[PDB]
Amino acid sequence: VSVSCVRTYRPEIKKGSYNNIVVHVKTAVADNLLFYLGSAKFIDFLAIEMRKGKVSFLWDVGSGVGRVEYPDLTIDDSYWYRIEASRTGRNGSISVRALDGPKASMVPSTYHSVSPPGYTILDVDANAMLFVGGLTGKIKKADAVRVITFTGCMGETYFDNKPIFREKEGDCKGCSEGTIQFDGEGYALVSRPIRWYPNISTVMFKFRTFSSSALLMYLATRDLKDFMSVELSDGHVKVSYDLGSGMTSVVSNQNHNDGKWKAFTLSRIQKQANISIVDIDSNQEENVATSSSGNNFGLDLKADDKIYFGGLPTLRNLRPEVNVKKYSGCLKDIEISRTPYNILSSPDYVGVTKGCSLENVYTVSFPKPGFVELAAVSIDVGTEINLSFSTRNESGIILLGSQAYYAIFLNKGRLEVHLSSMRKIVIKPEPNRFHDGREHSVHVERTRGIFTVQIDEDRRHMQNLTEEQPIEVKKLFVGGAPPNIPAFQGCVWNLVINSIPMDFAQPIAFKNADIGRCT
Ligand SMILES: *[C@@H]1O[C@H](CO)[C@@H](O)[C@H](O)[C@H]1NC(C)=O
Ligand SMILES: *[C@@H]1O[C@H](CO)[C@@H](O)[C@H](O)[C@H]1NC(C)=O
Ligand SMILES: *[C@@H]1O[C@H](CO)[C@@H](O)[C@H](O)[C@H]1NC(C)=O
Ligand SMILES: *[C@@H]1O[C@H](CO)[C@@H](O)[C@H](O)[C@H]1NC(C)=O
Ligand SMILES: [Ca+2]
Ligand SMILES: [Ca+2]
Ligand SMILES: [Ca+2]
Repeated sequence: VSVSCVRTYRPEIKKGSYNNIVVHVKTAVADNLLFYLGSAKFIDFLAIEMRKGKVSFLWDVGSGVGRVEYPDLTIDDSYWYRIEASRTGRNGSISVRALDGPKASMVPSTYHSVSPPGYTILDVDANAMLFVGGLTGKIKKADAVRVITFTGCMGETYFDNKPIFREKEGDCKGCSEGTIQFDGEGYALVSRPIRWYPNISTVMFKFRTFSSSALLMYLATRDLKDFMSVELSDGHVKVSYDLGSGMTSVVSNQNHNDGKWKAFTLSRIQKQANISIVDIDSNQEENVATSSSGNNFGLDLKADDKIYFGGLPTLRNLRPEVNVKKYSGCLKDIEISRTPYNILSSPDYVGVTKGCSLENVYTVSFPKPGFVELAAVSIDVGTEINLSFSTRNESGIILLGSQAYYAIFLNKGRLEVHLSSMRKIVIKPEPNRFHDGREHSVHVERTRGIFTVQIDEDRRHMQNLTEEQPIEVKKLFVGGAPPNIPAFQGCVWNLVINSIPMDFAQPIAFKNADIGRCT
């Protein structure tokens, strides 16, 4: 990038019969001198310029001027363009490619023209001069060139298939995948795209989750007559919509909450709709189609109606057939009505984190004081408990069941373990703390008349428990639980009780649980 100032260079011509010049330009001015090559001894010259917004390549190899203009485009709208011209004897070509903008999707063509018959070599003396974006008074421009200034910014210049200041006159100077993760406590909105066309819908976004019941997307009119939703149902992707004449809904044959990225695509044309789910790695694709009932053809979403993702806020009204359960999982490449959206650019979303981190369903982590409720499990004679944790908060409950109860918890550095129906063990760390942010594995085994605990293979403590009746509880928790000791903060994983691995795929409840990884 270079604004304002003229940049002169001394070219190196390899083939006198061939020329190739590449320039990147960006301006709002209709007339400019983009490239120029000439010398003091010869009239010969090369030049790339614009007239009324059109790029023209002109030259004179000693027998008269040759000019070829690119008609397909006009480049004075401030987008970046790649202008490439070349010469073969008296034959010149011009080609323009827009790097961005509404023209960037065009297919760059190539027009040719020729200079008068005769000479064919680009003559130049020793002190040749190649100017970029303007002209220096050290050389007299060819009459054919009418404007010698340049208002804008120039890009990488290539001359004779090689990159390119001998003299710098003037004061020179330079010039949305949106991957997100929801953890069951957020939502996000997107205003309706102006490109929204009522009788044709187009929805795309990639998702990756372990959730079986969630809301992925929902939109509706103020009256609820017309709406559309995309949710997870038992792991399957389910689509529902009503255009005002009657609702319909399809559920995929396969479930897609395997932790892998999936590509979702909906295409509705009036009452008909094609849903497509693709496992991005294996490239396998599923296809399910459905049709709304009646005569209405449009999803008449209005100017002020919002489109939500991952969850919803509290709404006065809400379509009765949709599962609004907050979504836990990642999202990205959201596109609606041909319009891309980046939730992170949104100003009113809640409980969303940039990126994606989903490792397994046996790991959980708490950012803020939170908890995860698991199905009750009682400790009987012969029972074991194995888990791993890593917090930096001396005081925090790690495990807990519900008179009777059991618990593994850090206490001002100490790691208590309680059993009752009340005996308990308390290990004081030595040579290293527990809430030291690094891995730590606990082991607890209640046998006859005794119970044991052992952290990261050290002194397996012991304690009496002359009872045989199994200590049963009503609820089981990881991280903490609803009600006086501080909250737990770090992550717990690979929880095993009575030989059964305890996953967090779908907890009975939770609050501020970043299930799936150790943040
Ligand atoms: C100039 O070159 C192009 C391609 O190399 C060719 O299509 C065109 O006919 C040439 N001009 C003429 C007529 O010599
Ligand atoms: C659905 O897909 C079929 C091809 O599988 C196509 O012919 C039809 O036009 C599509 N209709 C839509 C986009 O609803
Ligand atoms: C969209 O569908 C409606 C029926 O719901 C129809 O009356 C209307 O003409 C369609 N829009 C157009 C003009 O394509
Ligand atoms: C727990 O640790 C976090 C940092 O991991 C800290 O911000 C917070 O204040 C701590 N909470 C308590 C109860 O000390
Ligand atoms: Ca010549
Ligand atoms: Ca309607
Ligand atoms: Ca309608």
